[PDB]
Amino acid sequence: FACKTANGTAIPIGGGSANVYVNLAPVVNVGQNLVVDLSTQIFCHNDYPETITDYVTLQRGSAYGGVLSNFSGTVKYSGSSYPFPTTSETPRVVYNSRTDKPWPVALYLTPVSSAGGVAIKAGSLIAVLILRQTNNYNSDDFQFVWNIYANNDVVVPTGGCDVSARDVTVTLPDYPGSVPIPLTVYCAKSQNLGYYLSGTTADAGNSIFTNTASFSPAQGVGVQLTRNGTIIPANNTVSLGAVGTSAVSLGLTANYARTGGQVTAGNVQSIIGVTFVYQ
Amino acid sequence: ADVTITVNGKVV
Amino acid sequence: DIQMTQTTSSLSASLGDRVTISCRASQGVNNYLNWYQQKPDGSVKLLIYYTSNLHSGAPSRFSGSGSGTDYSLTISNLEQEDIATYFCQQANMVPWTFGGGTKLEIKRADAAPTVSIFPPSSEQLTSGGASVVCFLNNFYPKDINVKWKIDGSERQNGVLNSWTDQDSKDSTYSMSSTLTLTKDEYERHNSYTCEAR
Amino acid sequence: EIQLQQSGPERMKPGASVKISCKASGYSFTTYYIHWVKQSHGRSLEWIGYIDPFNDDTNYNQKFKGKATLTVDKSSSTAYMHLSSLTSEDSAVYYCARSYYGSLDYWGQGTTLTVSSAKTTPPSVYPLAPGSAAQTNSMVTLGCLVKGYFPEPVTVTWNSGSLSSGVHTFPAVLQSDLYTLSSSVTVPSSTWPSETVTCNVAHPASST
Repeated sequence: FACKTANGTAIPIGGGSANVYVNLAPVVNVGQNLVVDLSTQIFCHNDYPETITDYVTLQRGSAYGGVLSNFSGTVKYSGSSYPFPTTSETPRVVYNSRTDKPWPVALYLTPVSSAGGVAIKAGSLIAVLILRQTNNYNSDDFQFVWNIYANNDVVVPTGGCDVSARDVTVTLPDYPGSVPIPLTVYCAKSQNLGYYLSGTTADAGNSIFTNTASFSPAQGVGVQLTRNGTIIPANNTVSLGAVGTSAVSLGLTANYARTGGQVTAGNVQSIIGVTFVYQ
Repeated sequence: ADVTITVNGKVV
Repeated sequence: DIQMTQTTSSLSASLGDRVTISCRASQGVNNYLNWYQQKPDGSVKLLIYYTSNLHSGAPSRFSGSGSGTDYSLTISNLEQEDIATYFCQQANMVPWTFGGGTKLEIKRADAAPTVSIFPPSSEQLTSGGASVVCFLNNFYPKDINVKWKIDGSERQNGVLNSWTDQDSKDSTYSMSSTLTLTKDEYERHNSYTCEAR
Repeated sequence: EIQLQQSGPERMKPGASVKISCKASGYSFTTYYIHWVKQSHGRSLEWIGYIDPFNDDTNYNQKFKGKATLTVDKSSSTAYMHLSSLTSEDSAVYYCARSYYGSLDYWGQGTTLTVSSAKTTPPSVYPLAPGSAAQTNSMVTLGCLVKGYFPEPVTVTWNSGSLSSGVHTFPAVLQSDLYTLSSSVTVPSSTWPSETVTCNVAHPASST
C-alpha cells in the first residue's frame, strides 16, 4: 500500500502516523458543502500484487480537526456516503496492482450558519483520518493516521450561501465623495437572506461610524453606508428577498458623514463587518 | 461579521 | 467475489403470519447488508440497510438482524401489500452482489388441474401450420408437470409452456402448453392428448 | 421528493449501441453516487458500476467493464448509461440508483432494452372450440391462439369484455423472435352456442 500526494511527495510509512498537505477548493452545495476531495490529490497502489491484495478502511474515530474540529458532515467513500466523524468501520477499498489509483475520499460539511466561513491558513490542520489496513493473506493488521493539512489559504463556508469576497477595500475620493461597494450574494438553493451592519458606530442614531486612522487622522468625519439612498444604521436587518444561484448585489454605497462640528484634514478609515441572517 | 469591508479615504 | 445466497426461492406464507427470510454470505461483512422489495410491477425499493435500519418511508413492521455470514429479515404480520420478491445485497466490498431472491406466496386449500385440449382450427391447417393447445387452469400447488403424447408415444420438442402469476383473488395457478405442428406431420399421426400431474 | 426518471424502452439491432439516460431531481446531484443495475429476464439482479457526479470517477464490475460505460452531465443533473456491441443477452431491464450508507436508497422506473433482429409484424390468429363435445355440462372452456406478432404488447379481450372474469391470458413467449400468445375463457353452458363468443385482439404499431 504505497501512496503519494498531488505534488509527488510520497507519504511516509514506517512511522505510526503521517502529515499530509493538500489543496483545498471548498464549494457550497445544497445540503452539504465540500471541503476537500482526496481523489484529486492522493494516489495509492500495490507494489507486489501477486504477494498480497491489500484493503484499506476508514476506522471509527476519523473526524475534523484543527479549526474544523467542532463541525460534522459526511464522507464519500468507495461508492457511498456515510456520516462523519465515523462511528463505525467503513467498507473496504481494494488495491491489487502496481498501477496507481486515487484514494476515493471526499469530506463534506453540514451547514450550520447563514453565509459564514472559517479561514483556513496554509500549514494548518484540517482533519484526522484514522485508517486501518488489512490483507487477504498474512493474518496481519495495522492502523495508521494521516493528519490532513492545507497547503493553500482558503475560507471554508459554513452556510448555504457564499459571497463574492470576504475582504473588500474601497477607496473613497476626497471629501465629500462616495463610491459603490462590489459585494454580491448567491445561494445554491432558493433562500431568503438579510444582513445587518456590525462596527463601532459613533452617533446617537448609530448610522455613522468613527474614524480609525492611525496616522494624522482627520477629525469630525466618519463613514456612513447607504443603499439607494437608504441610511442603513448599525444592528438592523435589511432583507435581500429571495436569493438563488443568481448573485445579488447588496446595493451598498460608502459615503462621508460629518460628526461633531469642525473638521480637520487627514486620513480616514473605518472597518465594517456584514452579517447575514436567514429569513 | 462574515464579510469585512475596509473604507479608505482622505480629507484635504 | 462475494457469493450471496438466500435459503429458499419461494416462501409459501399465509396472511397474518410472521414470515422470516434469511440469506447467507460466502464471507463475512461488517453488517453492510440491505433488503430490497420488488413488486410484481417490477419496481424495486429499499427496505432495510446496514442490517437493522429502516429506510425513511418503509413500513414499520419490517426488521433485520444478523452477524457476518448470517442475516435475516422478518415481517411481523403479513399484509396483502407484502406479496413480492425480496433480495439482499452486500455493500462491504466492490463488486456489490445480490442474492437469488425469494417470492412471497399465499397458502390456500389445494385443487386439481382442470385439464383440456383443443385441436388445430381449420384456418391454421390451411396455412401449413398446426398447433395443439392444452389449458390447465386453477391448479394448486405451484409445481405442476405436463406432458404431450401422440398415439401413446411421448414428445418433448416443439412445445412451449407458459405459466400465469398466482391469481390475486382466488390465488391459484394456471398453465398452458402448445405443440406447434405442420401439415406434413399433423396428419402423419392419429391421436393426441395432454397429460398432467 | 427524490425521483429518477429514465428514458423509454429501446429496441436495437444486434451490433448497435444504445444510450440510456436518468434525469435525477429533488436533491444535490453532485453529492451522491449513482449506480447501474441489470435485472436479466431470470429476474436476478446484477451490478454494473458506479460514477461520482462531481469528478466523474467510475468503477466498473469486472463482468461488463469492456462493454458498459458511464458518463454524466452536471449541468442538467443527468447521468447516462452506454452499452455497445449488443447481443441477445443484453435484453434486460436497467435501473439507475442513488446510493447512501451502503444502500441503493432510490431507484428509477427501469428501462426495457430489446435486442431484436426481427421487424414489426401483425400476427395470425386461430380460434379454439371444444371439439368432441361439452365434456363437462356445467361450464365449458373456450380460447383463442395469437401467434407471430412484434413488438409487445398484444391485448386480448372477449366480446369487448363481456365474458371476462373467467379469462386466463397467459404471458407471451418468443419463438424465432416472434411472439406467441394465447388466452382462455370459460363460459356458462347456456350462453354458448347461444351467444357470439369470439375473441377480439389488438396490436399497437400496426393499428390492427
